[PDB]
Amino acid sequence: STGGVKKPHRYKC
Amino acid sequence: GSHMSKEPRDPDQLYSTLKSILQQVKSHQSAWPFMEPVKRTEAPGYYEVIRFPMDLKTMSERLKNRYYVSKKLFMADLQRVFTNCKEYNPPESEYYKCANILEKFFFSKIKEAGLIDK
Repeated sequence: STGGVKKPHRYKC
Repeated sequence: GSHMSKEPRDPDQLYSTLKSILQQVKSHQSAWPFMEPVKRTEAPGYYEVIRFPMDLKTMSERLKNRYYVSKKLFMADLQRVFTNCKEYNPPESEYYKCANILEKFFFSKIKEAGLIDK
């Protein structure tokens, strides 16, 4: 239950 | 003429006061995206999007050094992890909400510790 990645977001492409 | 406030203020009372808040907000189920700083690239454009990427470890980093000579350092920075999480991340991702959420639990921890004041 521990995420490793940073769920690549898109706020400032 | 007052003495009911629990506001730490001092750099030591805060240091470890916050050492607990932090320890808590960080031990928070919504603190894993902040528990420690991202890979700088885990987060694509992280440092670009996040003018100031702060985490609970980074928080605790300061904490360790007793850097939090003010719950505001502590507030701002921990708030810097939530806000940066709220900044870049989408309220759909795991972290973003975890930011608001943590920021909320954390709020109960700072509040409790006479922190929040700004």
